[PDB]
Amino acid sequence: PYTVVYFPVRGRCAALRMLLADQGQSWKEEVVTVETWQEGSLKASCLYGQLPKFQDGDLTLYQSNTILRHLGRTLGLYGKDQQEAALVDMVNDGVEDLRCKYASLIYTNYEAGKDDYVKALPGQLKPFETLLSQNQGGKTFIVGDQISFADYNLLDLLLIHEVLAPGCLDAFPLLSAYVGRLSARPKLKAFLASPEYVNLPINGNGKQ
Amino acid sequence: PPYTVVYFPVRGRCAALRMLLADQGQSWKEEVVTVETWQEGSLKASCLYGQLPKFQDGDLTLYQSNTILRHLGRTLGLYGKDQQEAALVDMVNDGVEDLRCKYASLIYTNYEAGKDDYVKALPGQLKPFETLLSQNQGGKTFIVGDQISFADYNLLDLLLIHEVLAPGCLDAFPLLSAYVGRLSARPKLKAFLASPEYVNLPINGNGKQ
Ligand SMILES: N[C@@H](CCC(=O)N[C@@H](CS)C(=O)NCC(=O)O)C(=O)O
Ligand SMILES: N[C@@H](CCC(=O)N[C@@H](CS)C(=O)NCC(=O)O)C(=O)O
Ligand SMILES: O=[N+]([O-])c1ccc(SCCCCCCO)c2nonc12
Ligand SMILES: O=[N+]([O-])c1ccc(SCCCCCCO)c2nonc12
Repeated sequence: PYTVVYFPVRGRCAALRMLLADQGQSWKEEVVTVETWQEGSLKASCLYGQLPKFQDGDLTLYQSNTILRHLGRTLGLYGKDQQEAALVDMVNDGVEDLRCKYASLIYTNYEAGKDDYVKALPGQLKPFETLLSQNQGGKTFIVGDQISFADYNLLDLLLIHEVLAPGCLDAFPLLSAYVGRLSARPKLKAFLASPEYVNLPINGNGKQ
Repeated sequence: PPYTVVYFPVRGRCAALRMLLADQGQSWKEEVVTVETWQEGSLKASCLYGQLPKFQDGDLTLYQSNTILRHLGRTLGLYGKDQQEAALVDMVNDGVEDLRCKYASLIYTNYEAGKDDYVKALPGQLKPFETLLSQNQGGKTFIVGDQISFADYNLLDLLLIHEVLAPGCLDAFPLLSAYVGRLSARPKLKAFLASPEYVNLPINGNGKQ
């Protein structure tokens, strides 16, 4: 069984939660309040002084993308071969890059930086549209014909950007259809509709 | 060679993967991209995320430095002995990437104003890797398990460039210090690090270090 240790926010656990839900995996949520975190003891015990912390039986992991890659590896969501595995990494690293830019905006420069960020957004999303266009016309997944951890990470990136800049996918038919298609997967649909997801803020500072 | 590295004339985000290839006795081609060629725009427009490095393994074209590291890691058997070790290797590399991003931000956006604060924060940033070494065979081997991983090469570069930025930063970290000496002494890697191919490239693209 799995345990997710995190703040009461979607943030960097959103993608891995979607993965677990869609894959019909059970997990426990250990919700850490800001007050508990500010006490200091849990933070000091964390490898890089940060969350998420993740438990897979006796194995304890840190780093959101390590968790995603671990679940991808152990559950067979990492491409069909080494070639696809490399492409999956390439997508995920791209998602991470834009997530970092997004987080920087949200937490450090929302008011002054939003206009420039949204203006630059089309150019940041186009690589993912291009990737879909080059994989079976964008009719399946981001890499190959089976779902990967990168799909869940990209899906979250796209969902949070729809909130930040409504209509940001309108120019991108493959990304638009991809979001709708993945979101309609029965277990994922149910999770995305649940208060467990809906009633958490996207970020920790009330900005989105 | 089956491998091609496409990059600016700098060490930067290719240093670790080059060390990996050299230490593993692999052949590769270097394709150098000048400031002018980059400013022209055509190569940049053709890159997936508009950035370098670009890497070729036969007809497989990759972008993203850590994607290249993981690809070489998997293919050359530098990704742990099993699934659990693979996760630990990823955990290390993600930590290295996190600090590398902070390093790059200092170098390229805020060197003069940010250096003092960065160097003050540095011991707290390096400590986790010392901790990991201490919990793995007393720090006498590698960062994860008893065989070298792509994370070792990435960590090694991170440590080398930080010793240039903050001389003596590893004085506080005996295991990290010995680790750098040990890995740097690996014969193929030692030869590569001493070679014009490595030495005559700057660490960064703006002449800061
Ligand atoms: N590279 C890390 C970063 C994790 C991170 O930024 N953690 C934040 C929340 S998403 C945190 O624990 N902030 C609290 C702190 O640093 O004190 C990952 O992917 O997990
Ligand atoms: N996430 C990327 C970052 C790549 C990157 O920041 N590339 C820089 C050189 S290291 C670049 O191409 N800058 C030129 C530009 O953006 O025009 C990776 O790991 O490869
Ligand atoms: O992915 N992030 O950069 C990130 C996620 C979540 C949060 S919310 C964490 C709330 C706990 C309070 C401590 C904030 O440093 C972040 N705060 O600064 N960067 C954050
Ligand atoms: O890893 N980096 O963030 C990074 C590496 C190398 C460089 S140097 C690239 C030189 C090309 C610049 C050409 C000027 O139009 C970085 N510049 O900004 N971030 C950089």
